[PDB]
Amino acid sequence: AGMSLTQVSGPVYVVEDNYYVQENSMVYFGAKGVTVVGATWTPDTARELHKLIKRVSRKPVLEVINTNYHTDRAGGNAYWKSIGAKVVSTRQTRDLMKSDWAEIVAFTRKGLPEYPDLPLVLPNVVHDGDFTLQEGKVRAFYAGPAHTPDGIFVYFPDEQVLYGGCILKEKLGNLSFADVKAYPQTLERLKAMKLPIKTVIGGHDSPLHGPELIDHYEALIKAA
Ligand SMILES: C[C@@H](O)[C@@H](C(=O)O)[C@@H]1NC(C([O-])O)=C(SC2Cn3cnc[n+]3C2)[C@@H]1C
Ligand SMILES: [Zn+2]
Repeated sequence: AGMSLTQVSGPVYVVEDNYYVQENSMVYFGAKGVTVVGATWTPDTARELHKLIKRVSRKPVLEVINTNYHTDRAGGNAYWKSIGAKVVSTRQTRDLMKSDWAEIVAFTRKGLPEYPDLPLVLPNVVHDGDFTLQEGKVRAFYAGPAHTPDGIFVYFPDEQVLYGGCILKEKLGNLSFADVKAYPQTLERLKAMKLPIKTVIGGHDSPLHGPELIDHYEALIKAA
């Protein structure tokens, strides 16, 4: 289908969003409500994800995290705000979105002319540091610049699942916004945290991998 939502471990689900360039995002089904990690490409793809969420749980969608300021992680924001969900990001992501949204939309449309000219929709919950949701079961952190200056990781300690949004994936992908020399330093900072990881979900290409996706991508970026 256009979008799928599949259980990875317990309350942790992976979204495969096949619109435009395939992007993978996360959903966490909590006791009081649902957290979406990555807003998906557009308001219409966000509505498609909501439809799948509502076949799994009746609990409200409480918040959606923009793991960077780009279209594939924040494009759905209009829809999520419209249904009362908070849109959550770091201060750095929010500030880059304000100044650079028009630029990323135009860049996205160069490769994907069919992609809509979406108006700016900013996060309404903004964090100055690392942060958690779902009583500490969803943990968002910054470990330096990589694919964009602002990209964050989201870790799910109970399930030992790491999501890196656009940072981790199978193919080199698009480096036009990246800090190529810092990229492996950020991945090494991440590895030095020694997080128990069983599963890494890539933000593009096939989602399900083990911890070695980090090493895979590190080696690719060091050759770029
Ligand atoms: C700058 C781009 O990077 C960004 C965009 O232009 O919106 C968005 N995120 C990527 C990325 O590398 O994470 C790309 S996805 C990347 C590019 N190619 C094309 N098809 C698959 N791959 C993965 C996507 C359009
Ligand atoms: Zn991306």
